[PDB]
Amino acid sequence: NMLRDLRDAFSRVKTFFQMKDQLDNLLLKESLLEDFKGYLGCQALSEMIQFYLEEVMPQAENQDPDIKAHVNSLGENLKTLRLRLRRCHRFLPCEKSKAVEQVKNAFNKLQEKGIYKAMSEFDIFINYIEAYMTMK
Amino acid sequence: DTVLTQPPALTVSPGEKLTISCKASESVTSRMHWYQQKPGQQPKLLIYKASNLASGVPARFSGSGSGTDFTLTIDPVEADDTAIYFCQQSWNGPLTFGAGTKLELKRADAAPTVSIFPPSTEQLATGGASVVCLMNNFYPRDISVKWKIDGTERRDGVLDSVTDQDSKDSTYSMSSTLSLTKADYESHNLYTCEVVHKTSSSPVVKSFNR
Amino acid sequence: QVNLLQSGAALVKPGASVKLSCKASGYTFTDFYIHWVKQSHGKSLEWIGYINPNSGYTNYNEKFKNKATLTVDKSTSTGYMELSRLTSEDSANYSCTRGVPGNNWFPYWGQGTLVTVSSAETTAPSVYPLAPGTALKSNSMVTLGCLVKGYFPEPVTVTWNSGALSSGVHTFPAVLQSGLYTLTSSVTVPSSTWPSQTVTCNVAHPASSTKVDKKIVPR
Repeated sequence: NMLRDLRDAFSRVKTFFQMKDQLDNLLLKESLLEDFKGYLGCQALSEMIQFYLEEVMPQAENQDPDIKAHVNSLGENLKTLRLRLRRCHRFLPCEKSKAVEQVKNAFNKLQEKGIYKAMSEFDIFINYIEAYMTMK
Repeated sequence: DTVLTQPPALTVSPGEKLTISCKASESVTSRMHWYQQKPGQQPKLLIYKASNLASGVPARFSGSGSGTDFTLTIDPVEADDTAIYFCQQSWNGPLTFGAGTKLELKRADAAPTVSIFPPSTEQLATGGASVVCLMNNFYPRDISVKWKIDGTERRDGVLDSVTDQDSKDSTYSMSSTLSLTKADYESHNLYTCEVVHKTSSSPVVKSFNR
Repeated sequence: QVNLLQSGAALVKPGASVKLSCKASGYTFTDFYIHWVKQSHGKSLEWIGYINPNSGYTNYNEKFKNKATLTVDKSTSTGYMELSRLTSEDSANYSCTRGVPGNNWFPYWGQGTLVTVSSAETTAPSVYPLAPGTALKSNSMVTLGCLVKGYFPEPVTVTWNSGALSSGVHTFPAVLQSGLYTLTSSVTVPSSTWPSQTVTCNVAHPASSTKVDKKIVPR
């Protein structure tokens, strides 16, 4: 898989964004994975990649000068994974998602704690992406 | 939402150490910031992420804390630090600010310079009359004024306003305007402005005769 | 060289909408977020929300979601905020600020835009002199002034001798009565210098485009 590269890059930022004794309120819920696997799955996934690339990661990079390059590295890897599909097979037949909107609104309400929460759940994100592809 | 609680007002003298507390209703980890807003100006960032000094800000300013308890410290404080200080958090949405802490600079007591002014002929030719009484450069802030017309107190038609503490001499000034019709004004003779301030045991009196 | 230039003060009627702008310069516009803040007279600061110029993505304070709409014009480095269904509660000073993405704190602010929500039309002020009734020999200093009466809306600006005289000046906060504002401004000078040396207040009420001078002379 080309996900190993993405998972490698994420292992490098995992520790930084991981947070303690929080009542583990999951941001990337089952509904999102359900959306990824449904009729508008392609659109939900493309929107989530866009959201991470344009709204999450650039904010994540500014949390600490020492984590910046590694966040940017993860971003490049995500952009690559994108192109890989975005310009090839049936993995992105599309050019909305209730679940995704819910994620953005929850993220917004969490503000900066939201940046850390979204980054720490990136492994869950890759898993949902994997779940998506393992279904085509 | 995260509520930030900071004291409404504090008084301190130049040269001393001043600390302002800000308490959040829930943890904001290290994301507490401070602003200084002087009268007539937009807020200026002083401290970010609890203890980092914003560029251009003097080293007399520092901050500390994490979680729910934070403190802004100005050491030594000086006369032009009179302003309102705000704490603000960014860890939780929405971003929220404390209600502001107004900082007063203590100085030696200073008596008001009192001046009374009759209505202008320009205004009179208009049917209206405003009498003005000024109490300039005093300290402490508490002060009161009483208008007397031919010895009778006039409580109606009076509006006052006080300036913000001066950044240089740390005093306040107050203006009191007595509004009355031209007819009213021309039916009396002695106009008096009486001022009560801790700098004098008896009232300061200024008058004119129409 | 970072600068946020806001559009002009606005007197608007209840129920209408108004669109404010914030023109950015001195930095790469798409590298930073534009935030909007509200400060009502009385001074409490409230955050309205932000917009990421690169994508248009927004984050609104729930309290302003039905009141404000943020937009950007990447091509002109300009951010906008439209306030709708205006009420007197929306009268305030609105400011745009620049934020590093992910660092929601504000080192740079626009100059602010004052929004006044009212059915009333502008009224220019009448300017009256404040000069001593009598007994001008008992003091080394003399205090003179100007009464700026009956204007709307705020603000007015007062200077002395075209700005050349700033020492000893006190311009007091305006007071509101029956829908009109009134304020006084005084200046204190050595009594041996007046009236030989002139003392004139210069009053400007931008909303009515009025500029007036009132030379203070002995009664």
